[PDB]
Amino acid sequence: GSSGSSGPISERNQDATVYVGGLDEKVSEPLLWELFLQAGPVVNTHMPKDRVTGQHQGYGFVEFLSEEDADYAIKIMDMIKLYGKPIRVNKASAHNKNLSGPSSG
Repeated sequence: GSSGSSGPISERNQDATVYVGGLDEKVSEPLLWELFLQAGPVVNTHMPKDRVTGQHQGYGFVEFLSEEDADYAIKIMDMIKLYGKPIRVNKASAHNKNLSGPSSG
């Protein structure tokens, strides 16, 4: 399998990490991990926490082994209703799309 074709590294990456905004109170980091395994090999997850109630701040992150696995997770998990509440998904190096156009010249 392709995961064996190169050695591991400690370094974190914002293109191999996806951002997920609009999370429900029932969402957790272990949920995001196991849910995003459908796109590709998940390595790590992050959900920032509130300083008074300790709950998540309504957004999270999922990190893949490679950028091509993250770019596909953004294709299959965006505008979807996790627990009946719509999530927005993109690269953790970006926020939202600024330009658009046709599929060919």
